[PDB]
Amino acid sequence: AMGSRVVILFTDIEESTALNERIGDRAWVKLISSHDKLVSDLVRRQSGHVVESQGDGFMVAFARPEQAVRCGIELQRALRRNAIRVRIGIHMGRSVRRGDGLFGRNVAMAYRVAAQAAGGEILVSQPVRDALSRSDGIRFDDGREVELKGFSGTYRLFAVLA
Amino acid sequence: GSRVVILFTDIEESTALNERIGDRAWVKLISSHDKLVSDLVRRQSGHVVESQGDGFMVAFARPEQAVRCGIELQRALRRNANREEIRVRIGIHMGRSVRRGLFGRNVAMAYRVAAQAAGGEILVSQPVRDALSRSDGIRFDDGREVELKGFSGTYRLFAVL
Ligand SMILES: Nc1ncnc2c1ncn2[C@@H]1O[C@H](COP(=O)(O)OP(=O)(O)OP(=O)(O)O)[C@@H](O)[C@H]1O
Ligand SMILES: Nc1ncnc2c1ncn2[C@@H]1O[C@H](COP(=O)(O)OP(=O)(O)OP(=O)(O)O)[C@@H](O)[C@H]1O
Ligand SMILES: [Ca+2]
Ligand SMILES: [Ca+2]
Repeated sequence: AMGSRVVILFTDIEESTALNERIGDRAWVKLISSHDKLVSDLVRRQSGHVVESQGDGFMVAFARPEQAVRCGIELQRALRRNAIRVRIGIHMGRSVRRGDGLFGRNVAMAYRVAAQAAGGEILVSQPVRDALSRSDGIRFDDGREVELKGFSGTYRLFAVLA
Repeated sequence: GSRVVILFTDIEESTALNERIGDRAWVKLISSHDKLVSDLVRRQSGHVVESQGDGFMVAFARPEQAVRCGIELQRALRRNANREEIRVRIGIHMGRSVRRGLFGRNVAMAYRVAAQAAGGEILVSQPVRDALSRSDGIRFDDGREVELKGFSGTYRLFAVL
């Protein structure tokens, strides 16, 4: 349908509710605020754009898939340095721009991919894994077929290595 | 944070719906839905805080405003279904949440109530139920104990009849 091709990145903090209940709102608000600041800096460093700031994570838009992945790699490296565990999913395709937001099935797919990822892991769809086959120095695993809610059939998702 | 009533909406199987009608038709629907929700919220002096994908987070000062909004919304959706069909979950919780540019365990709690609700159903937390136990036009069931993700123990959620 309508829209231009874009790379969509979704973050998703693992077990944020349990963490919130554990440290309390005061400590939680301070933590997520610093987290928001961290993600914001890294996204800008890869020419990305934070589209929406959900309660647990963010939706981010990039022009190039390599920008999105590299942002993910740097984000995971920074979080481990501070050690919160975060899931990262990356998908690309056409998406409908409405206002300053993004809508469509590929937006849903993007989060779906992120939801399959483990804490501290970066997962990507096959189109992203294909667009980036021969790119130094980004390496993927062998992939795995998974069923995703709302979509028929199966989809192969790939994790970023190192 | 300050006291506030949080209402969450959540469309049932929106992804499958998106795939069935296509992005073009999908944007028409959610846009139309966005206006319907927003107008009813405003009528109850509520304010739409966020629109995370297929749902909305709404803040009310008083609990009766949130429930009355939920009832009118579910009545409106049913009226649209009889005349694409869309089922929506509604969860309502009240508690203190910090305002940043809303955040807090009570924001998460509010969503959790909505997620437990069936399509076309309105679920409310115990505090909301107690505040409106004798409200006009509002009646609740006997409620049911449930386990909520991230929260220890169990919580009793009441449905608006
Ligand atoms: N279906 C949904 N639609 C919109 N927002 C959601 C949805 N599910 C969760 N959220 C947002 O994310 C928050 C809850 O996070 P979530 O459901 O991811 O659980 P969590 O505690 O972080 O654990 P985990 O991610 O490990 O499952 C909610 O407060 C809500 O704001
Ligand atoms: N944990 C979460 N944090 C933030 N946003 C979420 C979360 N879970 C879901 N969402 C948002 O909700 C949208 C659809 O999610 P959802 O799981 O509600 O799909 P669905 O097809 O409506 O399934 P269901 O019928 O179970 O609601 C996604 O595109 C995403 O933007
Ligand atoms: Ca989460
Ligand atoms: Ca939904």
